[PDB]
Amino acid sequence: DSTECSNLLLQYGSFCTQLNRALTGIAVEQDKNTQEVFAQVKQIYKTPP
Amino acid sequence: QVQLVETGGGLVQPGGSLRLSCAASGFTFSSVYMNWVRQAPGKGPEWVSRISPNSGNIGYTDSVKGRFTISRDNAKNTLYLQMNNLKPEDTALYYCAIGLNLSSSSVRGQGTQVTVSS
Amino acid sequence: QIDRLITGRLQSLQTYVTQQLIRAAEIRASANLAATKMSECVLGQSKRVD
Amino acid sequence: QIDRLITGRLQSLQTYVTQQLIRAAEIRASANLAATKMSECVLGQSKRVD
Amino acid sequence: FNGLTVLPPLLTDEMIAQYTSALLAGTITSGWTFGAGA
Amino acid sequence: LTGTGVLTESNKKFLPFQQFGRDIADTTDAVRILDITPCSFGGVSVITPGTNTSNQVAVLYQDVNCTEVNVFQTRAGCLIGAEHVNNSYECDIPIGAGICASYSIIA
Amino acid sequence: QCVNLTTRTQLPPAYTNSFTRGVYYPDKVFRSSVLHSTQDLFLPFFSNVTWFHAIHVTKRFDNPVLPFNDGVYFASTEKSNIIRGWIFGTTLDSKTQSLLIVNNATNVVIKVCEFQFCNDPFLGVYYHKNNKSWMESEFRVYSSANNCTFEYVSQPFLMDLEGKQGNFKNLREFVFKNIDGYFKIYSKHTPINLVRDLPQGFSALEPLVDLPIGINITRFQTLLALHRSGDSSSGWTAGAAAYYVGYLQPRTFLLKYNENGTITDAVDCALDPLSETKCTLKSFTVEKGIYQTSNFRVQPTESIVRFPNITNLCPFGEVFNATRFASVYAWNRKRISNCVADYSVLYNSASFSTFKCYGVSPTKLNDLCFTNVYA
Amino acid sequence: ASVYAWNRKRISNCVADYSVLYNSASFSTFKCYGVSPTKLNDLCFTNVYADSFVIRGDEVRQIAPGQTGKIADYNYKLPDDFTGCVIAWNSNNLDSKVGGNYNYLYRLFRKSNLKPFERDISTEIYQAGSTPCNGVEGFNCYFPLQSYGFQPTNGVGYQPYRVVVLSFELLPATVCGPKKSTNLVKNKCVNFNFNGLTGTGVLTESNKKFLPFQQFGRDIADTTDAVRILDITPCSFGGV
Ligand SMILES: *[C@@H]1O[C@H](CO)[C@@H](O[C@@H]2O[C@H](CO)[C@@H](O)[C@H](O)[C@H]2NC(C)=O)[C@H](O)[C@H]1NC(C)=O
Ligand SMILES: *[C@@H]1O[C@H](CO)[C@@H](O[C@@H]2O[C@H](CO)[C@@H](O)[C@H](O)[C@H]2NC(C)=O)[C@H](O)[C@H]1NC(C)=O
Ligand SMILES: *[C@@H]1O[C@H](CO)[C@@H](O[C@@H]2O[C@H](CO)[C@@H](O)[C@H](O)[C@H]2NC(C)=O)[C@H](O)[C@H]1NC(C)=O
Ligand SMILES: *[C@@H]1O[C@H](CO)[C@@H](O[C@@H]2O[C@H](CO)[C@@H](O)[C@H](O)[C@H]2NC(C)=O)[C@H](O)[C@H]1NC(C)=O
Ligand SMILES: *[C@@H]1O[C@H](CO)[C@@H](O)[C@H](O)[C@H]1NC(C)=O
Ligand SMILES: *[C@@H]1O[C@H](CO)[C@@H](O)[C@H](O)[C@H]1NC(C)=O
Ligand SMILES: *[C@@H]1O[C@H](CO)[C@@H](O)[C@H](O)[C@H]1NC(C)=O
Ligand SMILES: *[C@@H]1O[C@H](CO)[C@@H](O)[C@H](O)[C@H]1NC(C)=O
Ligand SMILES: *[C@@H]1O[C@H](CO)[C@@H](O)[C@H](O)[C@H]1NC(C)=O
Ligand SMILES: *[C@@H]1O[C@H](CO)[C@@H](O)[C@H](O)[C@H]1NC(C)=O
Ligand SMILES: *[C@@H]1O[C@H](CO)[C@@H](O)[C@H](O)[C@H]1NC(C)=O
Ligand SMILES: *[C@@H]1O[C@H](CO)[C@@H](O)[C@H](O)[C@H]1NC(C)=O
Repeated sequence: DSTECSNLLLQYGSFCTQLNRALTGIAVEQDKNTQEVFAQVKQIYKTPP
Repeated sequence: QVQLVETGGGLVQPGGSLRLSCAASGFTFSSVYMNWVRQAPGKGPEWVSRISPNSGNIGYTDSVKGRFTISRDNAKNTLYLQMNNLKPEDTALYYCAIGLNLSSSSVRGQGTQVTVSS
Repeated sequence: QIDRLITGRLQSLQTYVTQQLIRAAEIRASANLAATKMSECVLGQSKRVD
Repeated sequence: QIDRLITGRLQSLQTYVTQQLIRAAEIRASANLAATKMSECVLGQSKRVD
Repeated sequence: FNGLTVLPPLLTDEMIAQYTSALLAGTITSGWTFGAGA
Repeated sequence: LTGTGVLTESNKKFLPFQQFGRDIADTTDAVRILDITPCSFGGVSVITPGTNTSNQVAVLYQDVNCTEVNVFQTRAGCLIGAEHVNNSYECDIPIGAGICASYSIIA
Repeated sequence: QCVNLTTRTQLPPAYTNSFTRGVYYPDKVFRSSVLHSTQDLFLPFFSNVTWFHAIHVTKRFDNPVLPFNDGVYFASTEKSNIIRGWIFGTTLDSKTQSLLIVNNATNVVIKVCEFQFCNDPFLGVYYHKNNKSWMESEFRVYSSANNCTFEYVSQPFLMDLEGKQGNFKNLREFVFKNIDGYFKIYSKHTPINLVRDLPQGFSALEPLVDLPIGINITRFQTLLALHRSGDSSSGWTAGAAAYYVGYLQPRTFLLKYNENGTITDAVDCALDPLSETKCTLKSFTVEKGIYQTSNFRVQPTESIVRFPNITNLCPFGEVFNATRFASVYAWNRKRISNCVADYSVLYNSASFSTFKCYGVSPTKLNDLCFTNVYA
Repeated sequence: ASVYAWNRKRISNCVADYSVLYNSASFSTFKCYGVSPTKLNDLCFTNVYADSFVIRGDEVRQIAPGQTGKIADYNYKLPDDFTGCVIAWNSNNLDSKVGGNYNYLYRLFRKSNLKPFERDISTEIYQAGSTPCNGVEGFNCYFPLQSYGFQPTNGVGYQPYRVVVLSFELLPATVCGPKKSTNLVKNKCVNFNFNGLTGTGVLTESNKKFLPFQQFGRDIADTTDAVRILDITPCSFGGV
């Protein structure tokens, strides 16, 4: 929450966008990992009573 | 660039009251008052007199009571120093400064040397 | 001074992101292995030893 | 001033090369998987499920 | 509090448990056939 | 000591010799006694069905309980501009915590 | 001499919506086939702009003096060249410099001088029934011009001066900025077949002129022409015309450049969440999905100070004005605490040859707190 | 002009030869910020801003970006990113007269620090107290201007110094120094200097349309691609 530092870093380049993109990619990759591991079957089977 | 153009003071003989005019330009005068200061060869400056803009009180050193007065005019925007019983010891530089309570090493003009010629 | 601090904190954040990327690659390899195990061990009978 | 510019640009290039290496590792894993699929399903019949 | 936040996973633990339950029930009832079709 | 935040009454016990109070990370948390809490903040994401389809969008405020700020609450924050339905379809646009959205925009 | 105009019924001000207007080339650098993000004073999209009329049908001869905050977008839908110029200044009373840009029937005049503008500046065209002829006759703008700095006059020409029958057939758009001591005028002209309310569409304003005047502008007014053919203050006609005034604000825009190097579309970057996501993705079209665009934050409301109760002024008198000080090898040391130190007086003493402050600024030292001061 | 009324002049549409100024050796200070003093003969700018005034020698230091001082704060403040050059030369023999030259005046008191290149000609009396004196200078309200009072025998610190600050801004070129032009060559990797814009590459006739107000066209990476129309191409390079 410092406007002066914000101006300084936007004058420093565009590293923040790259870092945010990398982290977002990691997050979507984690979601994909869980989906691939567990969601192999498209039908929910119920064990008989 | 405020210019404190002051009228020169020629040699005057004793017996006639001497008038010394002092003008200025480049700034409002009715709001700011001016002080007359006397400087001599061999000694430093000496605050002589002041006049207020509104109250118009002529205040000057006790050692000079009764022989110096000032008259300001806003219409022509200048001052006139009147001195009677002028004596040779009045040989002086009577310069003007923008009036202030301290009146110490403030803005001042180049002044004119005025001496009473016996 | 703020530029000194900015350089330091950018370096720290880049180090963190790089380490996180490597760790995420490792976890993705593990998740692919787990998906293979689910496909073969669970949804079928595996002939692969151990 | 050139020291400043070199520092910045070299940092950017190092970053780019780092994520380039990580992406290359990911692609190498994918290529190994593709080669395994070619060997075990084009050159033969696979009993592995899914 | 310093810009570091944790996003929630898309699949809640309840849904992951439901997936595992479906897989296990299919395995018990059918074995391997449910992975090759119906 | 300059800062920005919300001052609240504190249950913590400052001994007579203590002035400031720091939590982990060495960031000031209480000052002589008042607890300091950062003003509510978070991320802001836009869920869109694609400008090709429509320009209507929904806004997700993340990690924000927007009782402060078609409002709908979710474990990932709160979503504004999407109608919450009791049906269940395949996940089109993943929001998080088992909530998904699709195209009016429904969640 | 100018005479105050009468016979003008008073009506409340009107407002209109500006749709995708007030866009200009931020810089004179050629770019083609690129989406460029620029932060500068622009007119926000879908904004509200004040609408001023000139219609006979009251006679609605409106030309109020308006403020000039950070720039102005000035549109005009007309068919008879009613508007002719503008005046800019801070007082418009000959006390300070004022700028005038007039376009009389013969030449385009630009002056930067001290005018005693009266309350109803304007121009007047007299139509002669004996022979069909329209020519400017009345020039009632200012009363004096004492100290004039910048002068410019274009080569002579002769306008139409004729009031045409039909809807508005010309749209003139201007943008005026007072930046870095320069007065930048951007412009565009467009054909129109429309009655009122600022046609939709998109068009970039190319730079027209950059007058190096370097003055302090805070207010302006428009100068327009009336028609005559009663008293000077009652015997006048307005003539159909409309103009629109909008105010610029500092915004970030995403501009699309065609392969010809011209701006053909833009995104406001703050109008809507969709505009913001387009702006962050650097594309004018975004596919389906969820994109983390911005950060929600709550700005502070008030400001509070909790400095100590002590009111005992710190005793710097014996530290500065003391008669005697020790030698350098035996430098005298004094302790200052439990008092209130007023550093403004020390800084403003003006008798200090050097006041070199290290680690802390010379100013901004009047609001800091210390456990100790060693003198 | 007095410092409190430092006088600023515009220079454009001419050729400025700075070599004579550099080698004159009559300037006490020739301190150039952002530009090397012996490097302006090949460069050129849109315009030159010459701000002239007079100060004390000891005060020449205060005329610099990011420098804190009475004059630098309330008479003439340069921007932090100032580009230009400050020239200061002693004028004791031309400005000092017996009896005290009080013609030079400088403003001292002001409520707020001046913005860069902000000239203040206000004659208002500084108010140092809660009670306003309504323009009648008195207790806690003082005249904000003081006189130098230069003397012929004053020391170097108190001796007068005339200062000219040349400021440059680059936003087409108008005033370019003494560099002889050359005939244009196309289809050959050459070094080129277009209005002070330096580069190397091949210049070819271009078909892109520049609007009358445009001078040079820049592609991605902020590297100039076309210049007044001429296309610039990096001449052949590769790996071996
Ligand atoms: C138009 O009206 C204005 C005020 O509505 C007049 O302004 C007056 O101008 C005279 C000198 O020109 C001043 O002495 C008055 O003090 C002004 N009036 C006010 C209220 O300030 C102006 O003169 C009029 N012009 C005409 C009738 O031609
Ligand atoms: C643009 O600005 C005008 C400024 O007048 C707005 O009109 C006013 O809006 C406020 C509340 O928004 C009302 O209280 C006023 O009564 C309105 N003025 C009048 C004369 O009625 C206007 O709403 C803004 N937006 C648009 C689209 O015009
Ligand atoms: C429009 O304005 C221009 C410039 O203000 C006028 O041109 C001047 O006219 C006067 C009177 O005829 C001449 O003395 C000047 O020499 C002209 N200056 C030029 C041409 O630069 C012009 O006359 C005005 N037109 C009308 C109809 O008033
Ligand atoms: C431009 O002129 C305006 C006057 O309209 C200045 O604003 C005034 O500034 C003085 C300070 O000298 C204040 O006392 C007034 O209250 C201000 N009035 C208004 C209406 O703003 C403004 O400061 C000037 N700006 C520049 C850069 O010269
Ligand atoms: C939206 O997508 C469909 C796909 O069939 C296409 O036909 C249509 O032109 C698209 N609309 C826009 C505005 O691009
Ligand atoms: C949000 O706040 C309200 C009251 O302010 C509370 O009832 C609700 O439980 C909160 N939401 C969550 C997810 O805790
Ligand atoms: C349908 O959903 C709403 C919330 O959007 C809920 O309040 C309501 O109870 C639901 N209907 C049911 C459970 O029948
Ligand atoms: C004829 O037109 C001229 C201008 O073209 C005008 O000066 C003149 O007054 C007109 N005729 C009469 C009788 O007024
Ligand atoms: C401004 O006008 C006055 C009166 O006309 C004049 O004395 C003064 O010289 C002018 N200022 C200039 C020319 O800079
Ligand atoms: C300029 O734009 C027009 C579209 O209005 C297009 O037809 C023309 O081809 C463009 N210029 C060039 C050189 O292609
Ligand atoms: C500070 O002074 C005020 C006014 O007397 C008083 O109310 C307050 O209690 C004081 N603060 C203390 C004693 O901490
Ligand atoms: C020393 O005395 C002068 C004159 O009374 C005064 O202005 C100054 O403030 C004093 N010194 C300090 C440190 O206050």
